[PDB]
Amino acid sequence: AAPTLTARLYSLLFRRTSTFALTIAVGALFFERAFDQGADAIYEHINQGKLWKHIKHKYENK
Amino acid sequence: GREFGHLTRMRHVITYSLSPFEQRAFPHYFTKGIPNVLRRTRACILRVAPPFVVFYLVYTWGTQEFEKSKRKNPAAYEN
Amino acid sequence: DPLTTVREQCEQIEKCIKARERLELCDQRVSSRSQTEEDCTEELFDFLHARDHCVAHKLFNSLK
Amino acid sequence: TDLELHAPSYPWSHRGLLSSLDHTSIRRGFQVYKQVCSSCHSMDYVAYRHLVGVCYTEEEAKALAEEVEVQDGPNEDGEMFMRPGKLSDYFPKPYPNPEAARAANNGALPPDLSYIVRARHGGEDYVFSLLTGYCEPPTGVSLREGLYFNPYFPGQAIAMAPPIYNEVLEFDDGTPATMSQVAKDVCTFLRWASEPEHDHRKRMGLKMLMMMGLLLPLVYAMKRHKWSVLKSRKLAYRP
Amino acid sequence: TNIRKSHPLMKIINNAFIDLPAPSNISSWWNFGSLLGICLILQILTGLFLAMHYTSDTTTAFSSVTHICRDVNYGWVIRYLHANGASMFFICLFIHVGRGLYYGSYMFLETWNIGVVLLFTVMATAFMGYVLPWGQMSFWGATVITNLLSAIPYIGTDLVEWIWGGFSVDKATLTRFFAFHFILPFIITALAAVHLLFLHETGSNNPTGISSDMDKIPFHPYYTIKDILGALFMMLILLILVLFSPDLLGDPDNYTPANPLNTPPHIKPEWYFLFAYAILRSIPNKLGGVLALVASILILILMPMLHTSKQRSMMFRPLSQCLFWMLVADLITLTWIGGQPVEHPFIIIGQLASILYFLIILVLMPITSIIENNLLKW
Ligand code: HEC
Ligand code: HEM
Ligand code: HEM
Ligand SMILES: Cc1cc(C)c2nc(SCc3c(C)cccc3-n3nnn(C)c3=O)sc2c1
Ligand SMILES: Cc1cc(C)c2nc(SCc3c(C)cccc3-n3nnn(C)c3=O)sc2c1
Repeated sequence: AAPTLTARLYSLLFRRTSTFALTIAVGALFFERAFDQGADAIYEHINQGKLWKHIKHKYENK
Repeated sequence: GREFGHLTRMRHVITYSLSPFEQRAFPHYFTKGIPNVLRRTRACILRVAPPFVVFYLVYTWGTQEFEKSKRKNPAAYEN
Repeated sequence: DPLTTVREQCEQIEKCIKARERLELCDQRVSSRSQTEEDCTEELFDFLHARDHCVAHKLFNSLK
Repeated sequence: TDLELHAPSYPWSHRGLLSSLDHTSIRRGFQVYKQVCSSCHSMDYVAYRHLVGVCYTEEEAKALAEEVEVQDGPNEDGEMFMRPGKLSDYFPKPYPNPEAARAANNGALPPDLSYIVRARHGGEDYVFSLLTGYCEPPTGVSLREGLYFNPYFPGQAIAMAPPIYNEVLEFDDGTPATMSQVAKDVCTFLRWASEPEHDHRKRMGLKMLMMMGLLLPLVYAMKRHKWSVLKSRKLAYRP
Repeated sequence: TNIRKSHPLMKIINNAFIDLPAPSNISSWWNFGSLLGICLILQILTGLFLAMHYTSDTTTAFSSVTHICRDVNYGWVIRYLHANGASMFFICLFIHVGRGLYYGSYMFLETWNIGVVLLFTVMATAFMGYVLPWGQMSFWGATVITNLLSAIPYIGTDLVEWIWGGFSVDKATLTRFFAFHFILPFIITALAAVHLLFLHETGSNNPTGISSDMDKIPFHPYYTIKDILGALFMMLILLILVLFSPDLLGDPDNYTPANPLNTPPHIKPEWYFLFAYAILRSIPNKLGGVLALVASILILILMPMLHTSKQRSMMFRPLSQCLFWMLVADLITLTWIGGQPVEHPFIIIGQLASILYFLIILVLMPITSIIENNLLKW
């Protein structure tokens, strides 16, 4: 009866209910580290050579 | 005025229930779900669909007798 | 210059010569009697609709 | 007053759900604004400041506001004096008052262009088919003294001479300035002029669609967890 | 001490939202009451932002609205939230009324009659706000109402030269349109609190029509989580419109400034006023037009005494369900006709569908319920 890895956090922190209401604050971190890798990079890839900072190297030559 | 211990009078019925942590999240989703929505749809449509089929036949006739009158007149422009 | 290229190539289609047929069939018939209110501004539109639908599908490749 | 010709749909490069505006076709479209019109048409709501980071840098933008001197206000030891552009100036208007504008243009008043694609039933599809759709009158119709036949204008008779033809101007890119190229660039500029938030709009719409893709399937699982108590209940009756 | 039951403020919250008995078989058609309360709060906060930068003067009204979309920071997102949030309000409101009509909820008499008052007050509010930007639909929308409002026989022309400030059209004209439009959403809020106070006396109806006092569940946590989920799914659809198509529901002709001189090619109101406009133009009179417009909202208050069936809801009545969706497909016809020009096909279709809206509610529905009673032997 080998179970699957559900109970990572059932015992230590998400049992005292402390980190259940704290994960909105303690758990606010590093996903605006992780989703520039999404939306921003998908945006400049669909529009390649069409934005200003693509073409601005021409008149920025002083 | 109407709280839980004051609503009705009831005798001889019994209820059995399980904890949410003793149950799996999806017992069935697609084997129970598809034939249940196919008979909920068979019971509906002969009450709901025929009024909207009559709006379609009035939209199609009404936007076809406007175009024949806003100057599609080759043979209706005689001396 | 790219437009006049495209507009002429698509002017020989089974919908645009079929529209040119009725157009000069009626173009000849207005000018005879000189008291007539008949136009053919209608007849031009059936040709320009058929033609401009095919220009839009092909023109923007040749630009920019 | 019988039937209209409605414009066809062209494959513009900003007609996608996440497609941006081409910022070199905006740059070439401001120069067709400021050499062909700007003389019969106004553009009251756009300034020189609005073009920094869109198609020009801040230098190349002061030096273009320099090119026309303007009429400033009253001061002591002078008059309402004159001065070149300050980069906070709107685009300079082209008719002293509304009344001179009629007599210079056959009674017809030429419309403001700051909202022109947003205020037409058809957008830049309509403006493109207008400028490249000038033709000769059909046999049966007559026109006034100065009045031209255009089939994509409400009631074929327009009081506007065809303002663009082959080689009306020269682009500073080496781009061949044919008739269809210059009409394509004053539809891109004049779409930016109407909607200057176009590209910022479509990039917030992607930062919403994937931070709802975290939040929605996990409030749904919290709902399904509470309701499983009621969905599994059994009932017996023993009289 | 349970402090949820003994504190003076926490008692009221507990009796209204936490320990409230609710039926267990409530559908998602019962979601749209709290969606309406979300749409009202959204229109208030967004409207209080626009009112610090708007100017009510017919020379600078159109120019103060273009200024916030171009100059003020985040003014373009807040303006198109307000215009599209008003379409969201009116689509939830039509679902809400059609729910209470199909399931028989009008039998809660004090709750139904406060609701018919709330329907008039939001329709008048949305009319005043569409005058404020002053383009060519704000102009030709204002004059069509107020020359129809001079056909009141004894006090009519007294009331038309009051709302423009006394003059024809000037600066002090849109100070009265603006002050009505500011004040009415805060009266709508007070009428919605009284609305729920009368519903707390009976609790809710349910899709079967049968009383459910033997099957109650607490409101928390079962409908606190189901209402949060429906609100998030509504904020998704609203932002699809603000960020990917902000001009889909409007008209292009309102981007031209108001001119008694030029001419607009057509007169088309917003989509949620188009059904009332089609009933107006079918009456060749101007006293019988404003009467039949007001009698199409006021016919809702006769629904309790027109009820002749033995059962409360339409779940077990198959002939009453064919008539319910004949009535919905007739309000779709009147929305299409209201945006068409006045020529030959759209003039007979428009008046044969104004007759059918009153023939179904007043005649065909009470006769069909009696035939159903007789086929069940009561
Ligand atoms: C020297 C005159 C003149 C020039 C140059 C000119 N126009 Fe026009 N235009 C007019 C006049 C006059 C009207 C009013 C037409 C009428 O009412 O018949 C007009 C109207 C328009 C309209 C509105 C048509 C409508 O449906 O209301 C558009 C769009 C337009 N012009 C585009 C342009 C563009 C784009 C350019 C240049 C890049 C341009 N015009 C240059 C004279 C001009
Ligand atoms: C701004 C307007 C309104 C708001 C905020 C509002 C709010 C609510 C809320 C929160 C509920 C309880 C939950 C629900 O059943 O959805 C409710 C129920 C109800 N409302 Fe409204 N409502 C409004 C307008 C109306 C209108 C226009 C009508 C009818 C003409 C109406 C009639 C009813 C009825 C009959 C019920 C009880 C339905 C039942 O339990 O079956 N309301 N309302
Ligand atoms: C039930 C609530 C409301 C509804 C249905 C509503 C509806 C509308 C509508 C349809 C417009 C026209 C906007 C356009 O199409 O351009 C408008 C404009 C406006 N509204 Fe509201 N409104 C509501 C509440 C408010 C409130 C409470 C305020 C102020 C405190 C407000 C302030 C304004 C202002 C200043 C404008 C003019 C600016 C503009 O046009 O964007 N609104 N309103
Ligand atoms: C997320 C959320 C939060 C809150 C705080 C909330 N509050 C309501 S109003 C509750 C109510 C009252 C006060 C009186 C009578 C009946 C009902 N009631 N009964 N059933 N339903 C569906 C009801 O709304 S919805 C809602 C949704
Ligand atoms: C209870 C009630 C009150 C009023 C006052 C009312 N009025 C209408 S139709 C007004 C209109 C027209 C005739 C033409 C163009 C635009 C608009 N118009 N004005 N505001 N909005 C949002 C519009 O679409 S139904 C209705 C119902």
